[PDB]
Amino acid sequence: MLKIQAYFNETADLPCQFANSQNQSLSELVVFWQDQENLVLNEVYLGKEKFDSVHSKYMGRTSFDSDSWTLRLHNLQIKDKGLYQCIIHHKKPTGMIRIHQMNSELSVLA
Amino acid sequence: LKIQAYFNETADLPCQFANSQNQSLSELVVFWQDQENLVLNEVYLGKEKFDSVHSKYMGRTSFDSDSWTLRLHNLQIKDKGLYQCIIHHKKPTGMIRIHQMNSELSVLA
Amino acid sequence: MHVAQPAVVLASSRGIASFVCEYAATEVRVTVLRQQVTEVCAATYMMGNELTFLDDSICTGTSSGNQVNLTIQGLRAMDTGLYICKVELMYPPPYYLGIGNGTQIYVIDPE
Amino acid sequence: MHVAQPAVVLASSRGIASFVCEYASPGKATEVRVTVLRQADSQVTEVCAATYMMGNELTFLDDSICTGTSSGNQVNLTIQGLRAMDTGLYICKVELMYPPPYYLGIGNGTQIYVIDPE
Repeated sequence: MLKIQAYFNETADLPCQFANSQNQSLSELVVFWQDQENLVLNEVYLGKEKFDSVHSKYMGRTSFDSDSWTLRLHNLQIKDKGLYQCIIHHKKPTGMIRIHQMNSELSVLA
Repeated sequence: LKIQAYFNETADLPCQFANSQNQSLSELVVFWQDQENLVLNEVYLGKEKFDSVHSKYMGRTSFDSDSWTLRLHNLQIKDKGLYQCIIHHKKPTGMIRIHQMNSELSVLA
Repeated sequence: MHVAQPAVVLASSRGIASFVCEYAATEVRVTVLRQQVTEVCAATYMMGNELTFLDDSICTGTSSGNQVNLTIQGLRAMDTGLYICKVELMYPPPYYLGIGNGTQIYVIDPE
Repeated sequence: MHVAQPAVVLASSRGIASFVCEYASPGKATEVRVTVLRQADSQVTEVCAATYMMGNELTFLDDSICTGTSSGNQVNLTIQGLRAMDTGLYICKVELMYPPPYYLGIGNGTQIYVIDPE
């Protein structure tokens, strides 16, 4: 579908592959990423970054690039070798609604 | 504050900050710069802008909102230098600096 | 950096002294000191807009690249002193702190 | 013949500036002559001048704009009716005439900021 290999102790770019159509700002959107275990790497709430629900293993080694919507994961480990999915809801006043969900595989060459 | 890291390893540039008036990275602006007033990473009003990030630091850093520190990845033989953390408090009246700490970086080859 | 301002200036008969403080990327913050050494007024402004200074302050500035025209009001005799014009270069990084040697405002002379 | 005066001075709103010009006095009854100068860009000209004993009032026959008094080592001068343009380095020269020996002393001038009429 779209697998990306990164070396041990290097960095990995988990793209969101999103493709804004109804041109929206990260403010009227909620973005976060997760792995095979429904763990959370990074979150982008209504514009800012909320770490309230971030797993310890991802904390302090990831970085959102609102430009390409991607998310670099730093100092890759021999356990990160896995599948990650990018999600994007649309916090409407009516309530949040999912508008995007893309998957990416991660092979960590040692 | 002096901290040693090895060649091609990572380095932890602390900000040393210690939130007193408990604030969120929203009503604050945080960045780091070196011996040449270049920029590593920037955390604007809660987000992470790269608009003014120097090439050499781009794609090799990361914020740890937890310890207000800042890991600098894949260290080179040029990074050996003096870095300083700064924090402004973007009030309504206007941004005012509220903190600035220095750190020395020795890259052991 | 490098902040420089007028060598010397003489407030008018009503107490209005205005000098030109210039520094060498968009949101600057001029803090007016005074030689002890204490804070007269301060503000944060975009690249080329009117300064603010709270609203009950005694300063009134405008700005347009490199420099900013300050205007301290309601001055008297005792005010006269070395008014240092400090300039910080806030967001966007990198920071920069430049300080002037202050312009000497001579007012010791009310109506 | 060191002559020194106030660093800087500012005339009042009416044009009344007054400085203190002090020199190294003479150990014997004596006649001093204070002359008040003034430099523009550099054109130096005479404002006024008086000859006074040891410790009495300056009699500015000049009828000029000067009224000074004296008392050992220094004489208080008072130039009047100043305006905005007057403002300048008013040098205060001091000569020590009769009895001998002579002695010419000059100050670096007190800066009188006046540029500010009512």
